[PDB]
Formats: sequence, C-alpha cells, structure tokens
Amino acid sequence: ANSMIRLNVFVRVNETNREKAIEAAKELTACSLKEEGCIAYDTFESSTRRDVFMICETWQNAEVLAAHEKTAHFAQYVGIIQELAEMKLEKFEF
Amino acid sequence: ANSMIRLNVFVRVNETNREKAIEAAKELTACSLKEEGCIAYDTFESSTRRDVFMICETWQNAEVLAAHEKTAHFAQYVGIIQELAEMKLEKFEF
Repeated sequence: ANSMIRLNVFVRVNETNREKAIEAAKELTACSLKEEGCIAYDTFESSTRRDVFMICETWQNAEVLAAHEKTAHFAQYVGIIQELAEMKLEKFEF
Repeated sequence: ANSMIRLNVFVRVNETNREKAIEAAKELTACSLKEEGCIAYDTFESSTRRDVFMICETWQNAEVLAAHEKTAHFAQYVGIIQELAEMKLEKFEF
C-alpha cells in the first residue's frame, strides 16, 4: 500500500475444455480492462505446454482489486473458468 | 532474501520476427529449466495481442538468478531475442 499489485494466475486445462477456458479468460480480460483501477490484464497461452495458460494482471492498489473481485463479470467468468479448469492465483506487490 | 523471485518479462515483437523470438524463448526455457535454482520458467503468447508474449520465471533466490544471468545460454538467447524484439523485465519477491 498504496503499491500496485501484480497477479499471475496459472490455469491448467484439458484439451476438451482448453479453448472454452481461454475464451472465458479473454472475455474477462475485455471486461476487467474497462475497470478504472485495472492497469493491465491479459490472457497468455504456454508456448511449450498445451494444458497451461496464465492470466497476468496489474491492479492500481488493493482496494480496486477488492472491488474487481465483487463485480458480476468477475463472478461470471471466474466461475466459468473454475468449472472448466484448475486455477492458482499468485499475488505480488510492486 | 532468502526469498524466491518471480520475473515477468514482456516481449513486443513484429510479425516477421514473432516466431523466431518465441522459438528463441522456448530454447532459453529448456536451457534454464536445467539450472538447479530455476524453480519455473516458461514462454507464454498473448491470446489477445499477436505482437506480445511473455516469459514467466521463478528463481530460488537472488544468487541463483545472478548466476543464471552469467551463463552462455542466457547471453546467447537473450541476445537473440533483443535483436528480434523489445524486452521489459519486471522483478518481484515472494
């Protein structure tokens, strides 16, 4: 505080669900980028492991991140990804 | 210290150079993973921006990272990526 926050969210997904999970992350990416406190947000697929992708995020501070996590689009798309795949969130401060 | 270190290395690359830069990162990924203090290392392509990819790394500590940066494979492949593309390294401690 009032430091920026970097999230690295690693997602493991099978071949049946791979495209659907990535699309849901892509949809969540477009939604989150409209949030004022969202500094950066993108979905990245592993170039070496078909079953791995990640979400990289930068949040202005802890409070805009907390607000993000209370949004409808967050609940909707994270719910979807969690149903399709396994997620591990890692958080770091600048 | 003696904390783990997370690197997020963002790479911007044009269409002519895109595949070559990713392959060089992939080659560097295989090399770095053989290093004992390398906890994790992978190349990820943006699902939304063709010209963006990233390297995500986890290092056991500051000293194994310093040693990594003195290796021949580091100089070779980073040199290659730098010639093909623009790199921005961000470092965080666990």
